[PDB]
Amino acid sequence: MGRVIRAQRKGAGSVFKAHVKKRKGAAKLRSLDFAERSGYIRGVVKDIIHDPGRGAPLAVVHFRDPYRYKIRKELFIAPEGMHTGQFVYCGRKATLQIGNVMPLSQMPEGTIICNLEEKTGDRGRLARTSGNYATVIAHNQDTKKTRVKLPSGAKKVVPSANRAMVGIVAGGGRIDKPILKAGRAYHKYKVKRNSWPKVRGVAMNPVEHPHGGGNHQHIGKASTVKRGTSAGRKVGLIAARRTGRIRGGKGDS
RNA sequence: AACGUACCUUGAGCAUAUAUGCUGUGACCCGAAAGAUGGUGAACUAUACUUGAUCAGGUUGAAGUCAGGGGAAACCCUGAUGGAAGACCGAAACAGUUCUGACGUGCAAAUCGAUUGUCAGAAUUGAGUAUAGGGGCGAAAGACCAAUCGAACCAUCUAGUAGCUGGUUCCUUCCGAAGUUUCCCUCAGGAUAGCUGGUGCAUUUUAAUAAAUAAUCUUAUCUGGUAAAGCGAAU
RNA sequence: AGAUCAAGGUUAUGAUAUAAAUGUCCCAGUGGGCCACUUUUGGUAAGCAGAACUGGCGCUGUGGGAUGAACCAAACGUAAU
RNA sequence: GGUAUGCGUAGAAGUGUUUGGCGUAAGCCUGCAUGGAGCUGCCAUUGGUACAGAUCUUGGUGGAUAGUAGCAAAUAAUCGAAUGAGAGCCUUGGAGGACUGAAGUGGAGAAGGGUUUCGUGUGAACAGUGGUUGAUCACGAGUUAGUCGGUCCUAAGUUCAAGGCGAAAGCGAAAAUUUUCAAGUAAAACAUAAUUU
RNA sequence: GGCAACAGGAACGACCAUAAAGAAGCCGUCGAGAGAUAUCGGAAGAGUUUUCUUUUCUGUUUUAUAGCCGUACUACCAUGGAAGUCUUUCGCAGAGAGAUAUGGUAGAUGGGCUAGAAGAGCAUGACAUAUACUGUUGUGUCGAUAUUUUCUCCUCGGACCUUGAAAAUUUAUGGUGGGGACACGCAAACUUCUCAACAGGCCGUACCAAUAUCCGCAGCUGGUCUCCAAGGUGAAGAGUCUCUAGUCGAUAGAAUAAUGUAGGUAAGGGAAGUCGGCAAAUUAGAUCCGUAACUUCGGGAUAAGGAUUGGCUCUGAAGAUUG
RNA sequence: GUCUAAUUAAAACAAAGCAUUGUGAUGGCCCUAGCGGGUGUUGACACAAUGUGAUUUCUGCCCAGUGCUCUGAAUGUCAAAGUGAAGAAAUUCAAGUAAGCGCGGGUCAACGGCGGGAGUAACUAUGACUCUCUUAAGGUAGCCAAAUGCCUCGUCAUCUAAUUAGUGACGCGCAUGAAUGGAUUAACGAGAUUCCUACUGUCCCUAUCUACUAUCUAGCGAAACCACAGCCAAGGGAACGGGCUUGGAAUAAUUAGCGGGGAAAGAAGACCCUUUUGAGCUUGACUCUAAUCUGGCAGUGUAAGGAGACAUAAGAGGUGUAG
RNA sequence: AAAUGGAACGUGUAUCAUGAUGCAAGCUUCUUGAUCAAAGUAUCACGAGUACUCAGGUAUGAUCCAAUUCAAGGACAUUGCCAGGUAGGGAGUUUGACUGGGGCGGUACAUCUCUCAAAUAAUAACGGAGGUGUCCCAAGGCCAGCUCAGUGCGGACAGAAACCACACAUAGAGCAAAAGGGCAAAUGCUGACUUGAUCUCGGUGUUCAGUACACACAGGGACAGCAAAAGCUCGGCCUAUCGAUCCUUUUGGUUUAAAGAGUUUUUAACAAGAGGUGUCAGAAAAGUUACCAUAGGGAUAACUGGCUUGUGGCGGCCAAGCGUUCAUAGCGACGUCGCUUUUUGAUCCUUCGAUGUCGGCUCUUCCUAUCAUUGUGAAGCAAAAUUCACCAAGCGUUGGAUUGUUCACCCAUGCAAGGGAACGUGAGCUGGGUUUAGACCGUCGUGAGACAGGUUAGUUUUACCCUACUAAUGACAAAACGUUGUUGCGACAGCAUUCCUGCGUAGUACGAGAGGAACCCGCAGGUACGGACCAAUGGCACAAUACUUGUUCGAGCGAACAGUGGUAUGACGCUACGUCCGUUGGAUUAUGCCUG
Repeated sequence: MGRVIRAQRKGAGSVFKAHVKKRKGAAKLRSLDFAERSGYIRGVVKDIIHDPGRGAPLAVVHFRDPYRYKIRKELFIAPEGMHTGQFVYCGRKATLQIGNVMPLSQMPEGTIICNLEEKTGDRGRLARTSGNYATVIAHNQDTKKTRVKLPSGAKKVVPSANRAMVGIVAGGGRIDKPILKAGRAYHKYKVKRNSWPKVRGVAMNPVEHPHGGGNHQHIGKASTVKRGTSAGRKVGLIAARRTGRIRGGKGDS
């Protein structure tokens, strides 16, 4: 027979969750209440708290409720320059200053942002990670449209009433310091996921991979897998338009 | 009137008892690698997680800092002070290399004794909890999953099948072979005729108180190109 | 060619018949063989293979070449000569 | 099932046998010696019917040896007194030699053991040698809590209300949808108020 | 009450509200302390004696919970206005966002005397009592010196794409209301004060805790979680050796054959031996130099290549308190 | 640093690094019998899937074959439903006709590839060259008898008293080579491959001594194994006896040793052919298979515009001799 | 699921000549506090108690108006079936056989001839030579005429050249194809004319079980075709030129069945063929396992023995010649014929319910086809040197560089280095290769994966049994006799010493000389083993004793303990590296001579 290939085991938890005991409380953007649609609000940052499992720094902040009596604590992603004791603002009437949070219809093109929301209400699921920057380069007053450039480079269209946090987001650049040994990039995957310190194909014994095994060690069967074969055959490099060296430019239009 | 018939041409079957086979299930006997449906265990071990815990003393001096000294500036220059790194030699912790040394019906279903490696981290680990049999897990050997691992482990459908091996039990009397042709995904087996044995049954002036046969020579009659020849015939 | 009368020696080569004559069970087995003489391919060849015609060995003891399944005598109820 | 007015505690079945005999042979008949309650012959039938064998199953038992193999790692035991039927021990207590060396062969804790801990008494197996003491038996006792601790809290995670699907069992399941699926709160009419997923 | 930091015997929570604690990983650290020990001296009694030794020994203790003194030690308060910069550690840390100072505040974990302390009890020995659950006498006195052969509070810094759990229970504060609340007093106070009665259920407890109680079919050199942890030499928790505790438990008295089992030396030459320099030998500690090529300029570095190293008798140096 | 736990610890693995590849959430990778889960307390400096391998230094040419996607211009294929025509009807064809494969490009840090022939230089030898053949393009920069050169004990110096080796260099290289990665590489190894330095019973060649055994004695006391079984030659045989025919021969019971013989015993051949035997495994092998892609109906709504005057209210055309 | 959307005032802007029109609009941003729990207002309760203690309500504060909780997607996802494609991810499978073992070749798997075949027939192997899966409307059917292979003489252009003529033409040709056979007014050339290459019924021939297919053959009946007739014709002149069910499918009577009865279409059936099974009596069918697990096999190999010897080591013979001459000193070509078993294949006879299979080490042994030593003889043998050849197994046949080796090839000793045996030998080792499990490389296969090609890494096991053998002791009995001495004899079996060296012999003999008798012998010595002893010397240690570290013994003796502390000397022994030793009789091969 054979096995589930090392692709296919990843959905059974017990050596494949994320080790999230020390992660720090489900960071999202603020919700749409009445006030951020109508006016604005003032909140205050009290400490900057680290997120083992990120690279990024968080942002701990609280607010006084327009409806209840208590304080209500939330967790942003860190805009750049965020000193503690900064006075944040969240509103359509809230004027642009880093790092406030304001909807797209009240800032022009040319600004950069972070923590972009696509669907107005779902509080910020776009382009927040370390060392990138949510951008908008297009306004359109016909049916309230604003095109944006994600850090992919592929520029796509979002609605305009959604919210985002103005400015670049803290953390970059943690690709340009080589981790340099097999003890730090143990701990780089101590608490992010549990991948392997990953093990190649061509010396898996060829019943428990596609590729490996043979008299030499060689991929042997060719290495461009289909559109949709039989999850999980797809170990390789899935549906590759190009392959190989790029002797040139690759940015999109 | 031609030809096929398992046909009638004055009927013979059934009812069981017996014996030998051929055939179908346990099919003479025990025997296999495996296929299945269900439950099963992480109490070594792969392995993350949780929470605990421990791992002696020693050499090498990293940035940072410290004045002395030179020079136009940039600042170069010994002296220290400082204790960082997956850094080194080493001990209980662990590992298991070469001796292919000590017992190889042990001390043992893997250990003892000399030797060797790491030893402040990819470290070492007690408990809790996940992961499941064609899958778990694997710093990848098809290792490991309870002395089992190229698929466990435990009861069944399971007396599962075998052209393949082992055994196939009392005495005398009578008779006494095969190893061949064909056919077959056969060439180690089966059917098939062959030989044999049994069962009587019909009958000879060749069977019952020859002028009729069937087998070896003769007599007669056809039948073949092998020796022996034959090149002063063919080929 | 057929039926039916007429004539017809002693039946027509030798030597026998331990008896001849047939229908079932398709009856249990067995479908691997071996050797010598001549006759004989394959090979230089062999205790090899490959055969036609017999006899034997397997089935078989036996007296004889000490010995030896086949060689040569003879094919094995119990007994004396 | 029929049968022989069948033998049988005045010895029936098998067991031995240097008593005697019949068959070609398998097998009986017979004498003696155990033995203690049931047995065979003719003729009809018949069942799981006679064994040298199956690397046969089970239970005794050989030679080698029934005394060979070997009980050789951890420095190494010793005279005298007891007592004892009897002592190289262990069983003591008297000396006094050397080990274990405080990352012990030392004192107490965990898992697992389950009566071993203790006195008293002892015969045989038990202690790969003995045995007067033993982790063996015999026979007795022996574990006390408000403070040590389980108990409460919650961790990774068991998926463990009925929204759901499956023929049902049940689900290698971040069950976040499930009138109120609120704990409620000394409370006020007129779902006690903003509150609790 | 205090200029304050905060102080005091107690003096307004019923809810709502923040804010902490409850809440730590791991590394090296100067400060103190605990006990473990070690030398010095009084004591008390034991050790040995040919010979000598004012000598080698045991033993001197005081628990929790309390009250009072109550500094190590960082951070605060008042003052004050520092450059000729200054203060401070093993470090770098510090300063007109107030440094040195002058005094104070609070944490004392720490100690030290007194409560605990019947010569408490205990212990070291005295004497006397057939002796017995007896009797009674005496002692408990001081300094010092060091250590991670260990724990502790405190202090700062260190690696780090490694940032180091939750929650039961809990304090104080904030808070609108509301309830106390007369001055000739009677008081009262879930009062967070003093103090008296009153119960606190459930079960687990003996022992081994591994060369004889576990699992290894067994009393089997085998794998088993941690805890205490001494004299000497010395780098040291090494390794050799004894005190302290405990063991002789591995079948025995005998006997000098091979071969084997392990620990060895062997005159010459020294790899020829054998698959091969593999078992095995030299080297090994520390100080003093002396260091080659190749380097990514961090090495190679203990390179190699050397010298030196007892015992005994001495001078020279490195400190603290009172100057 | 990691693994074969019980014969493989290394040249396999593991990195760090480097170029790629899908995904902007209706998502990609994926468990799923089905409902909902993992990735994800998340979001291109994150996730998923890879080939390699520090770095120092360069990534040689090729899109034919298959793998591969395509903003892909496509009559040549092409399934049901649905729509047409015949037919009394089951049925017969028609018009159709989407995705695939073919068809058109893009790509090798995707698998993998990367030739011979003659001639030719005032000696010879050569081949700077010249011609021709043919391919998707012709092994490029470097290396080498490499761990990879049949011929092999290559050809040449050196190490050596004398070296099939180890170093060097030489290239027609059976079958060297650029991330299936090429060529140099400084620091460490239970890594292999050789010559010195030290060296020693490794040996020339054995010499001896201590530790417990055997051995011998007192207790204790088994196991595999065994046709009965043991004196060899020659001959026969089933062909290298222990008995068989002739010989040689042959005097008990037994200890200490040793392994030449018992074709000694292990384990029902691990190699090997064989079963009309089965398990692993692979795609250019037979048939299917979950996932996936795709067309229709189903569930499934209300209006608009246009593309279809279809059925349909309603209008209008006629010239051959003659008349 | 908090403020959904319009409308109204609420201020400002612009235009309209104070309005309408549209808009901004209604409110917290300069600064780590913080706000909840109704005040205000209004009118009622407008009170109760009784000015007096104390009373609520609504709405405003805090705008109306309509409901869907909010966006975003919409008749598309999702989901139900069916519609085809991709789909080794995953499941079940098979992957023949024949064969001097297997592959890998091979068709010799059905099928045809010539032999192989021993004169009936029959018949063998992967024996020999081949052949076939076609081809032909004429190459068929049959009457008619007319005879070719060649070769002679010929004939403008005319040879190997054409075409006509004439003779000889026994078939030397033709006949579709291989090979045989037949074949002469045919079975050929040419010509005529036609479809018998037809329908039909059953038997018969060779394949053999006297089956089936197939192919031939003779009929009976028909319908014809040529020829005047008789006749000839049911395909190639005869030995090849080919197939069974299931169906698909025609052609068919103008045929029955559809089970209640019609009619009509469909299928269904019978009968002749064809589509098809070349592995030819008929499965639809690719790989490999160095991870592989089983039934077994000597019916079948690798290893060990065994007969055989193409191979090779191995001699004989006759002499063509060489050897200055001289064939035969030594040689011996061309050809002639013979033994061994070291290999090298052969073969498959034994062991597959296991014979531990390659080297070196240690170690006994035997063997002649003799290297050199003893005794000769030969020569182109002067001598020295060396060659030949007979007899001869007695001691001897080595120390090293690479390799894993036998050989190979070195270096050196040697006055000098020969071959061979039970594959001698793994319960004696070693494990370096080789022939498991790790792992890389080059190519070949698309790959898991092979590679008589290279790397490196890997458990090598039990004896106490019985003979065999070294050493150990020994009994009743037996016997020309006892229990027990001591002292003897040898039948008997083993048998071990060895070869060099120098000096003489002497520069002698000899030789022209050069060179040179290491001649006979005597003397001295030396190698290896062999047997022993220890005085001296080397080793090892009376672990007795002296210097000595660490710790306890209070201090002073010790060697107290560190499983032998380390060191140095060290007597008894035991030992080699040292020592002392190892020999004489009698037959008689090879041979010379003796006499005859």
